[PDB]
Amino acid sequence: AVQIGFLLFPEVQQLDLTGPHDVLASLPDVQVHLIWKEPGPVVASSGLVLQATTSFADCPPLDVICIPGGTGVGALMEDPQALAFIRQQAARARYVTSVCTGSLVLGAAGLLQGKRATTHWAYHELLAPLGAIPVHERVVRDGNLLTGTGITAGIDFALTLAAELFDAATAQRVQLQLEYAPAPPFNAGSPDTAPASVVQQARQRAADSLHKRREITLRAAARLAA
Amino acid sequence: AVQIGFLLFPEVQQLDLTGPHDVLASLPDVQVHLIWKEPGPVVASSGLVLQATTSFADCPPLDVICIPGGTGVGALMEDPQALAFIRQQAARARYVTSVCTGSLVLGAAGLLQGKRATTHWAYHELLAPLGAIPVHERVVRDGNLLTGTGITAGIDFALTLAAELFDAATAQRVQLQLEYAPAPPFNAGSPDTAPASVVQQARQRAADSLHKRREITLRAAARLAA
Repeated sequence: AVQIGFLLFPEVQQLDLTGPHDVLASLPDVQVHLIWKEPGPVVASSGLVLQATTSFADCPPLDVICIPGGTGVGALMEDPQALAFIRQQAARARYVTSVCTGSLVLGAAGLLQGKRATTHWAYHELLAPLGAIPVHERVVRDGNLLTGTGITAGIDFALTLAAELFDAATAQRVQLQLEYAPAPPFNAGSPDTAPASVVQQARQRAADSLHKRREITLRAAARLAA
Repeated sequence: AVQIGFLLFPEVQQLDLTGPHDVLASLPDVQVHLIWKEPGPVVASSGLVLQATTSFADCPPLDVICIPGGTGVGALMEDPQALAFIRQQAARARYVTSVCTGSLVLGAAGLLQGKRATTHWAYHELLAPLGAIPVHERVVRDGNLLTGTGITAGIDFALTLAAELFDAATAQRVQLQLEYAPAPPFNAGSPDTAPASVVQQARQRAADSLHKRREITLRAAARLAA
């Protein structure tokens, strides 16, 4: 059975995780794990309560690891237990993936050094200090690393993973079973397509968070420099 | 505060719910409820454990009600307590919505009689016996009823609801904050675009479920005829 693991942490953006989870859980011969320091409740940034299924120590060797994003990324970037677990699993995983600001956690773990990667548009300037080559594309692959942008990036890249782990017909069947054919009613999902006034509002709303994450990123980079 | 409620039931397809939940929970002055017979754990069809936040009796009057789909829809179609709750809330709600096979629950509750509606492609033949005018479109509106197809239909229609409850700039801001710009790597999300061989596989995999739901639908229609 293919072993797929998601890191589940306080203040996660739950859709970053629950989207790819439902897609990948639809495949045959897959086991999906929700990983934290111990099994039990973990609260997402919206207040939704999820349940971790396994601890770091008990998690099996993973074929796929996925790091979601969210408000809670700042704490994770300085959590030595979580970063060590990610490094251990990434060493043998076939795929190391992230959604949105989850790539900043991969960066803090040292896994983006010299690698092409993306992250959420408002935090993209934090990739270079973590050693990455920043790329402004929705899905960026570099070897076995796959970083994606957008709250539903993991739905789309989960179909890619399905095709590579199984075959294209299997990925197509899952897409059809889920009737997955999105059609957003607005075209404001990128700073390059949204109205300038909307970009301004979104930027100011993110400013305090970006400021705090600049400080965290510099401490995380100092640890990588040692 | 706008009151938004999702029905959370055993064997729900969790993404049908968790997608619109994360979008709508991002709006100001909204309270989101996960409703079942009592607060506590509810297991989705994938094994993911969610937590209902309120009972039927304690739920406030809702401005928006959303019925997700999933395997568990068959039991709900013959659950008189759940159907009565849905009817009560739909009477005063500004919007009555569903995702995927959730529209079959609205049908069992009598809320599709004479109304245009859609549902999951493999179960679409069950709409007419529940009194609906079946429509093969991804989002179908009829008055204050909005039925959508696809595991992520609620993400897209949540942006529509945001624009109507607030304004277009608010919907655009949420889309940008979430960097929501999907781009599926395959084009098999409809029986009209998927390869015929994939459609066949998906149809045979759904056949036992469709057979059981034909039986349930006929009993539900008999109750509406009384």
